[PDB]
Parts: sequence; structure tokens; C-alpha cells
Amino acid sequence: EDPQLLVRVRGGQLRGIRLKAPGGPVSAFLGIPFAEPPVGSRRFMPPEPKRPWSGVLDATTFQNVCYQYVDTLYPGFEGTEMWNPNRELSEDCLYLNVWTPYPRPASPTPVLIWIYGGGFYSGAASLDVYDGRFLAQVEGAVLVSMNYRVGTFGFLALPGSREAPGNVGLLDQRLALQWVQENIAAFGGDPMSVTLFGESAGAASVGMHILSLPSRSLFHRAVLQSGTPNGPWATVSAGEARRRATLLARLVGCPPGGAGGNDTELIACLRTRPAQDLVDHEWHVLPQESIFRFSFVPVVDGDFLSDTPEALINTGDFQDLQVLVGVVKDEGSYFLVYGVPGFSKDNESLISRAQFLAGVRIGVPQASDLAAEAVVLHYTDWLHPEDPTHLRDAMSAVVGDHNVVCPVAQLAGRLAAQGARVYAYIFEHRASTLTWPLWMGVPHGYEIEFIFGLPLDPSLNYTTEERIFAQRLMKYWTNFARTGDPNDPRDSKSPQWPPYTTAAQQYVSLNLKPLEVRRGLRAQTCAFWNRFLPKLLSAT
Amino acid sequence: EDPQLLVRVRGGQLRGIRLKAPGGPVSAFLGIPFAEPPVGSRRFMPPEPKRPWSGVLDATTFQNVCYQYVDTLYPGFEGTEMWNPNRELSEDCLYLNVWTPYPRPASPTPVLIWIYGGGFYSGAASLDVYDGRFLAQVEGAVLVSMNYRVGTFGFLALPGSREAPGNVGLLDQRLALQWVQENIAAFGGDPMSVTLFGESAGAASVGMHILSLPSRSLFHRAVLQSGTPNGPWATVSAGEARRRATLLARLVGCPPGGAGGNDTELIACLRTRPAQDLVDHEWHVLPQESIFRFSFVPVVDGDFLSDTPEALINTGDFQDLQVLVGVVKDEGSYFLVYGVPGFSKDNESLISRAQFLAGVRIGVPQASDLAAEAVVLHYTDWLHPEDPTHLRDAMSAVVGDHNVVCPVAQLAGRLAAQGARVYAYIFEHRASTLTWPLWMGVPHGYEIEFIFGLPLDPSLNYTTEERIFAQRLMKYWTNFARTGDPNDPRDSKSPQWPPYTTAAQQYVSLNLKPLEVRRGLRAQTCAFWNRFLPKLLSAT
Ligand SMILES: Nc1c2c(nc3cc(Cl)ccc13)C[C@H]1C=C(CCCCn3cc(CO)nn3)C[C@@H]2C1
Ligand SMILES: Nc1c2c(nc3cc(Cl)ccc13)C[C@H]1C=C(CCCCn3cc(CO)nn3)C[C@@H]2C1
Ligand SMILES: [Cl-]
Ligand SMILES: [Cl-]
Ligand SMILES: [Cl-]
Repeated sequence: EDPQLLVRVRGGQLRGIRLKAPGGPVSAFLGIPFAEPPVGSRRFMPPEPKRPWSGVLDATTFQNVCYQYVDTLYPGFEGTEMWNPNRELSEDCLYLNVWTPYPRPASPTPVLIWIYGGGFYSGAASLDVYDGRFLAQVEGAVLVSMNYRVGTFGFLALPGSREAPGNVGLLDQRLALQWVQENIAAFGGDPMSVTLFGESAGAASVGMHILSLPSRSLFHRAVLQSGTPNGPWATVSAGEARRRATLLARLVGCPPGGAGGNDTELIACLRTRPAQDLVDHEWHVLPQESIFRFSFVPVVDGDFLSDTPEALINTGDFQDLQVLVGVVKDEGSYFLVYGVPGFSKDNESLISRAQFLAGVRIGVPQASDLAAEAVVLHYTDWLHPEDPTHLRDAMSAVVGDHNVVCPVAQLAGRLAAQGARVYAYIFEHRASTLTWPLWMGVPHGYEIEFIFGLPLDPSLNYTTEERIFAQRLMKYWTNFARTGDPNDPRDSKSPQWPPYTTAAQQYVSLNLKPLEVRRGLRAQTCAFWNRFLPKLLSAT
Repeated sequence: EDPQLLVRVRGGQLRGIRLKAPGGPVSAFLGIPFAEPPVGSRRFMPPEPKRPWSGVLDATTFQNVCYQYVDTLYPGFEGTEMWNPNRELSEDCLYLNVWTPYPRPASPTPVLIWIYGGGFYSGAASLDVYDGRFLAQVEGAVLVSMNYRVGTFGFLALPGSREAPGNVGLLDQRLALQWVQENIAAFGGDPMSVTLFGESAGAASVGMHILSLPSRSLFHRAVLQSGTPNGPWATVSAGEARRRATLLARLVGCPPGGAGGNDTELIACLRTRPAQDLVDHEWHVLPQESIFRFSFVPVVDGDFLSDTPEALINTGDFQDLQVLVGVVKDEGSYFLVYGVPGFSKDNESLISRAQFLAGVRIGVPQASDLAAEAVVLHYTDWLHPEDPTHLRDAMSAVVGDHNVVCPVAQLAGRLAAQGARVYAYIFEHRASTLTWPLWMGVPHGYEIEFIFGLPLDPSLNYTTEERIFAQRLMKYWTNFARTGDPNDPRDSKSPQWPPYTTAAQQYVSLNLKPLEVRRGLRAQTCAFWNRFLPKLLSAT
């Protein structure tokens, strides 16, 4: 028995597996359970702390993926399939993962926690691109990641019921976080240096921990990659949530025979439905044809979030908060091929003007005709109104600016203005090994592999500079994790990454070239989306 | 008694005068009556053709200027004073002026008819900048210009009434146009080739002639400099004319003293008022705090204007028409000094953000709160929103774009779409002798002295390049008058001035360098004022 690979946590004993990162060893504790499995009558309920077990629990592989819809967009293609579940689907899925260096470190080392995204309807911590060997090996970090319930299981809500209260997916994350307070010391990590980081819904989730009081004392610093809690997709109102829950139920059994008294009678019936029945109907509840909108997402309940994220980033006190936030170069491109007519990976998607107008209604489902028109106005080249290249790229900026870029800038701006230290970036590097067309640029989420150090592992066939690049990234992230500043703490010329400020609006390019400072993250456009358009949507 | 200075026209005989241009003599016949004096009971009435006279009418000097408001912005300043009346004010003012080569030309010469501007409230054909002797001597042109009634005298309307039908200043112009058909042959001009040109309200009037059938038959080609019949200031509805006319009456004591009367009674009361009382009250009737809005302008009466200029341009057939239109570099600057707080000729006029926002409301008086916010959204630099140099230039562009540039762009595009040959330009040269400050650039009106060839008079102190440049401009205009193309025909390698078309949106810049071809006349911004803002303003 290897004493490194065996740890005791408050619930009992665990056995890790020794892992061979390309520059030496690491200890992995995979599949540690942090909650009672939320099944049977616990479906839709807040998670409960895992009861203590006896014996030695085998922590040597990834546990089940939380039950979820699986995209069938391009069956067979690694571009999409790299993102699909890689373990069996199960409602029994509340498990986290821990990576420490081998051997267990020196003194209390800074802790990174990953929260995966996927529109709150998909994702798994067990994915290749989220493998924490490298950050732990190469930078001596303790890297934690958890599974949390998605779709209906995590976010179906009958607001104000005891029984399907909403936001239980975030409660899952909050429980994994509490577990790190209580247990990470045992692996080397430091409970007083905890940094969150996530991408998409993962970032929106980090956002939400920033915004929810009971979460604040469980972490110190935060990274939001390509996603924010404010913005058009990451929350719904209590009333739209009830509408969606009630309609979902009605379509499966639920309650039986048009009966509408007890919300708990409604939920009891839903708990009798096979998991696949729920997933089978989850898309049917959206209110219009759209993209970048998801059926079951965090709800503004007056509870986990005491007001909307918009209201809560305006009025917050954020003195003691260091944050790092950014976007990739082409946030919008995946979304088009996913759900706007005219866009594919197989041709190169030079659309007509009609397609672009139709695309704007799909990309901006909440828009009235006048709002839709405002959007067309800003994004059209009135000199070349039908240049199919311009149209294609424009349609991509609409979706990416509306959903990601501008809410990131809004977030950066409000946090800076309310006392936070904020660093911002834009990721413009396109991987040599990417298999999506050139027209798609750097799409949503293809910075993850470089933050995670995957271009290390040389059997992946990442170029030599991609490798150096990855190491820079890993430095910035872990630097930020340690200090609240991604800059090298004594570095002779690099240069600096300055804080983002409302006054100067500085943010850095992240590519193969050295760090370049820029000013105004799509400033004119974000003024359109963040100040003007809301005024025009309401009143219209 | 030169047989060259003596002429018989339908009404009788006239004697003109031999004048020295720089390059040789010209013949001028100034002060020719083309209508019966519109005084006494003829105030506000359509003009009547001048009755035949006997003897030789002395046509050797300019006649009285139509009654009008005299501007007092900078008393004693040359820059403002070159525009003011230079003969006595009088209601007896319907006179025209002809300039031809001396001796009178041997072949029928293309005729150029100039219509001055002045916001429909000021102007005279006798200003030094409207002197036809250069075009006559250098290009062999027959140049005509008329006085037409301005302000209340020309545009006070009780629409539907007999005694004040409206548009009577347009009718003054039309009668001068008829007089040209009937009589120009006697001076050597060709009535089969008549080109109208005008600036500002002069240009708006030219466009109104294009759009009114009884005017169309009297001319062949038109030139519009910095004004258009469509747009926010050139016309008013019948309702608003009636409300302004009735208010003016009330202010000068016309019910008399009691109620609101017949139209007949109100007009007869107005006719008893001295001219200066009417001039004195004409600004009193404007509805809002504004710039670039005038009290008494052409009314949409369903007679002269059978529908709005906007409607008429969207639906006419303009196949037989050639038009040359364009703008100066800084259309709005003068208006800022006239009426927007923060702007002055005596300093650089750097303004604060609050001033820019107040300015937008003055410059776009019809705008609702949200419409004004759209303007501010468009023109703010969101990276440097308080930059005072930027704000000052923005404030100028808002006013220039809204009132002149964009309405010009709309006319050029509608006319080209409906089959007109169109040429468009931007005049970018700042007179070496200009006395307005640098920040004002090339203001409204300041291309006129170049078109009319004033730089050819070496006592005015323009540079040599200015003289070369005036020569070029005169050729373009007279080439256009002769053929409907401003290009030099027996020539090549100039460059060419291509027609403005809706696909390519080509226009040229006119300055000391050779013609540069540019594409899209403020395209992004004009799509804003011309397509989006009306929808927003009507939805709001
Ligand atoms: N599956 C992907 C993910 C990511 N990026 C991908 C990029 C490409 Cl080119 C292809 C697939 C991707 C990043 C993370 C975010 C998601 C959410 C994907 C949402 C797709 N979607 C569904 C809808 C509903 O109409 N709208 N958009 C899912 C996952 C994690
Ligand atoms: N008097 C001027 C004219 C011209 N350009 C001038 C430029 C400068 Cl910088 C100074 C005076 C100018 C060109 C022609 C047009 C006019 C109309 C002036 C309208 C001013 N105004 C008054 C109002 C009332 O709010 N709004 N704008 C008047 C006249 C002919
Ligand atoms: Cl830059
Ligand atoms: Cl003289
Ligand atoms: Cl004089």
C-alpha cells in the first residue's frame, strides 16, 4: 500500500490512483462522493451531505455523469464528440475530483476549483479538456472539480415549494465548495486560498457564488471565462420558471388528468417519471425558436439570489474581490451552426441577407420588430448590405456579443466601479489541431485546453509554441489564484496586464505573440447592447 | 446705346450695362421686373405677371431686397455681414438679373438659374457672392437670378384659403422660370437648356421644382447644394402652417382684438400691418427650442406639393433628369454658434458632456427622450465619452447630418433608384480668406464663392491655387449645365467623376487636390437618420 495514495476525509478513507503527467507524477482522487445520491424522493431537492462510510472507498476513476441531454448534431465527429459524456449517465452523480502533486505538497498550496459549463443542461467534470494533472504537476496546484445536477434535475423549479425549490444545481456546487473548506487540507490544499473558475454556465455559476451570500466565504478569488450571471441566458424569473416546470410536467404524466391543486402532488408525480422522459421533453418548453437559450437555468427566487444579477452587480459592495474575466475571439460561431439556417461546418456559410435577418430573430428571440431592426442597423454594412462574408461574420458577432462579450464587459465595468480589482482578456489563439472550419475562428470553449495545459502531453501533437503558450496561461491563472494578480511577481519585461477600469478600459490579447494591452472591449457595440437596447425592448 | 445693351422682351424694352470682369467685359441687365409688385392687397397672394411697359426700362442696377429679418449675431463682423441685404428692404422686390458675355453670344447659350438660400426667411440675388459676371465672362454662361418673397411674405399660409394659399415664394420663383422661357433667347440664352442651381433653401426650392409638374416643364437639369426638399426643415404640414399663421396674427393684434374669424378677415387684418411688424414677429411662432427650424417655409398644400417631398421622391419617374448634389465638410458648425449653448466664434468651443446632451435636444427638437438617446448612442465615443474636442465635433455632425448630409444622401439614392443620372460631391476646401475660426471647418454656404468664381478677381486676395480651383469648379458646373455630365468631354485622365448609384454610392471630393472618388456618403450614419430614427420617433 502506497501511503501517498491514501487519504482520510471527514466521511472516511479514500484510495487515489498515481498518475503519470509528462513531467513526473501526481495523485488523483476521482469520484469522491460529496452528497447523498439525489435520487428517488430526493429528486429536485437541495443536496444532502454524504453520510460517512466505513472501509476504504475506491477513488481511482471518474464517477457517473449527471443525467442529461446529449447533442446529436454531427454524429461521429471529434469536434462535437469531445464534449459528450464519457461515463454512464445517472441521477447518482454528485461526485468531485481532486488532483495534488506527487508527493503531497510542502505547505498549504492554493486551490483551483473548476465548474464546467454547458448551458446548464449538459457537462461533466470527467472530460479530457478538464483534466487537472498539468496544473497540479507543472504549477504545484491542488485542482478540484465537481459534478452538479443539470437540466430539470438541477433547475426545474416550482418557486416557493419545499419540494422543487429551484437552483439545486448551484446548491450542489455550494456543497462541493463546503467540502473543500472541510477537507482540502488533507490533500495539501489551502482552505484560505480558494479560486473558482469556469467556462460558459460554469462562469455564470462562479458569478452566482460571487452574488449569493452563503457562498462568499467559501472562496477568495474568481475567474469567469466566456459567461456571466447577468445577461440574457443565465437566469429566468420565478414566473417563467413556473411556466416551464408546469408545462414540462403536463407533457409527461403530471399531475394526472388536469388536476392543478397541490404543487407537492405535482412534484410527487414527476418523481415517478423515468429520467429519460424528462430529458425527452426539456426543449419543448422554450417560449420561441431561439439559440443560446436554455430551458432550466438558475431562477431569481428571492433566495439563492436575492434580486436579479443586473440589480446585484449595480448595488454590490465588492472591495475585497479580485476577478479575472474574458472571452474567446469568436463566441458566436458554434451557436450559428447549431441552430441558425445557412450555417454548417461542411460548407463555409456565406449566407443571403434574408438568412441574416431571420438569424437575428433567432439570435434575439426577445426582440420586437423595432429592436430586431436596431440590431440589423448596427450590424449591417450599409455600403455592402449583401456581402455574404460580412453577413456571416456579422451574424456570428450578433450572437456572441449579445450572449457573451457585452455581458462580460457589463460585468467587468460594474465590478470595477464597485471596488473590485478586475483583469480582462480576449483569447485569440486558434489551435493547430482544431477540426472546425477556419470560418469559425476560435469558437466557444476552445481556450479551455490551453488553460488546462493539454498542449504539454506531447502525444497530442500540439506545436512547440502552443506548448509555451499553454505554460504562460497556466502561470497567469495560477499566479492569479495565489495573489489576485496574474502578473509575474518579479518579472523583467513581459509586459504588465493592467487592471480593467471604467476610466481606461484595458484588457489584454492572449495569443502566440507577447501580451498586448488594448482599450475598450467592443465599447460602441456594448453601449448598444447594455444601455440602449434594453430601453428599446421594454417600451416596444 | 450698344445694340449689345439694349433688349426687347415681351413686356417692353430694357437697357443693361457693360461691366468689367477680370478677363474682359460682360453685359448685365439688373432689376428686371418679372411680376406686378406684390404689395397692398396682393400681400400673401400668388404673383401676377408684370404688366407691359413703354419706354426703355433702365436695367442697370440691382433692385430692392424682399422684406426680411436681418441677422445680428455678430454686429460688425465681416463673416456674418457678407450675407445681409445690400439694398433697401421693400415689398416691391420681384426683380431678376441676367448676365451674358459681351457682345451677347452668337449661339444659344445654356442658361444657369440661381436661387439663393437663407432658410426661407432671408437672402437676395444681389449679394456679392452671387455675382454672375465670372461665369458669364469665363465660361460664356447666361446666368439669371431672381428675388423671391421670403418669411411671412413668401410663406405665411392659411391652407385652403384664397387670400393666403401658401408657397407664394415658390410661385415667385416659378414665374421667373417662365420669364426665362419666354425671354432668354433675346439675351442669347438657350431656353432648350436651362439648369437650376441653388444652395441651402435655394437647393430645397430647386428640389421642389423637380417635384411640381408645372415647374418641371421649364427646365432640364438641377443642382442642389446643401439643401433638399425632403428632410426636417424644408416643409411644414398644412396644420402646422395654419397654427403658425394664426398665432402670428394673434401676436400682432389680428383677430382684430376678439376671436379667430374667417380666413378672409384675419388676412385682411394682417394686410393692414406694416411690413416690419410682421418681420418683427416671425420667430415668435416656433413651437420648440430649436436650431435649423424656420417659421414660414413651403407648406404641403396638395397643390404646389401634391404630397410630402418624401412621398414624391419615393414614387416619381425621374428618367429624364440629371441632378448634381452635394454638401460642404462642416454643415452644422454655424448652426451651433447661432443657437446651441457652448459654441462661439471667439474660442475653440470645447464642450462638456452635459452640453452635448442639451445640444442634441435643440438639434433634434422632435426627438422623444429615447430617440434622443439613440442619437447620443450613435455619436458618443464610448471609450472617451467626455473628450471635449470629440463632443464639439459630434455636436456639429449631429446637426449637419440630420439637416443636410443625410437628407442629401436620401435624395441621391431615391433619385438614382427611380432613374435619374446623379452626381454627388463633398466640398472640402476652406477659403484662405475665411474669418470664422478653424474649428468651424468649411461652414454652410462657403463653397458658393468658389462656384461663382470670386477667386478670379485678384483684388479679393485668394491664393493662386484658389483661382485654379475656382476655374475647375466653374467648368464642372458649366459642363453639367451644358450636357448633364460635369466631366470634361474632350479630355481624359482627370480623373473622372462617376455617377452616384445605389449599388456603388460613388461621390467625389472637391478640394485643391485632384478629384478623389469616395464610396458611401456617411453610409452608416445615414441609414441611422433615414431609416431607423423615423420608426423610433414615431414609435415613441
Ligand atoms: N459542446 C460544446 C461545449 C462548449 N463549446 C463547444 C464548441 C463547439 Cl465548436 C462545439 C461544441 C461545444 C463549451 C461549453 C458550453 C456548452 C454549451 C453549448 C450550447 C449549445 N446550444 C444549445 C442551444 C439551445 O438552442 N443553444 N446553444 C457545451 C460545451 C461546454
Ligand atoms: N447667413 C449665412 C448664410 C449661409 N451661411 C452662413 C454661414 C455662416 Cl458661418 C454665417 C452666416 C451664414 C448660407 C445661406 C443659408 C442661410 C440660412 C441660415 C440659417 C441660420 N439659422 C437660424 C436658425 C433659427 O433657429 N436656425 N438656423 C443664411 C445665409 C445663406
Ligand atoms: Cl486598440
Ligand atoms: Cl462693378
Ligand atoms: Cl455694392
